[PDB]
Amino acid sequence: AVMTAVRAWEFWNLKTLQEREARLRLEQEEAELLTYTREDAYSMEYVYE
Amino acid sequence: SDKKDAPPLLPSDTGQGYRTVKAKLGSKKVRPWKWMPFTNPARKDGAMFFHWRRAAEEGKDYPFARFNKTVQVPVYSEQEYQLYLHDDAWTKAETDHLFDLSRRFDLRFVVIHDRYDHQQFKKRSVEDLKERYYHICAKLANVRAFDAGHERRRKEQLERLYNRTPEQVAEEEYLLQEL
Repeated sequence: AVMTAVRAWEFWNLKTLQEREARLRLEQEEAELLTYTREDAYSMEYVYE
Repeated sequence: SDKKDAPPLLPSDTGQGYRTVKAKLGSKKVRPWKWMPFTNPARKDGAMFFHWRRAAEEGKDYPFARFNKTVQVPVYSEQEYQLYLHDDAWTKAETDHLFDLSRRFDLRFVVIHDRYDHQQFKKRSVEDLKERYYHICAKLANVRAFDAGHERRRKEQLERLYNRTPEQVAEEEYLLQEL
């Protein structure tokens, strides 16, 4: 019974991990950045170089 | 415009949470904006319109008036046409119409010819108008003191090259590069 429970838990853990990874990818899908800061907007911030 | 990419990035202050900037905002206040009537100095007729401004700049001036530049036009009414701006194929009416229209369309020759009235005056091509405008400008310069034919050759060369039937296009373009 303990072996069966351990194997079943391994499969449940694997499935939950795959589901969490799918949810994380779905999270990544949305555009992570929409705005920036003001001191990083009107002070030239960078050169192409 | 775009090529179907990520959305633009915009300036923001309340990134973080308005717990950082609570102090930077609470200590200051806004300059009172007002909906105010203005008249652009670029307007020949002094009409007035509304728009949002700071109530400290009210009625100051319209910054876009400096975009109101215009290009010059020659002048002739009774005798300058005969004495200096002579012509033997164009009437005063046709010249004046073409000049007023060129001002309409700001010496953009293609759409100038597009409008050029074909039923008040006899037909003619774009380069005729262009060269005639050059001639009038030269005459004005003299009193007040590159080649059109090759451009026609242009138009015809492009017309021949493009009207070329597709198979001949392919064959000639092969012949074009081989040697």
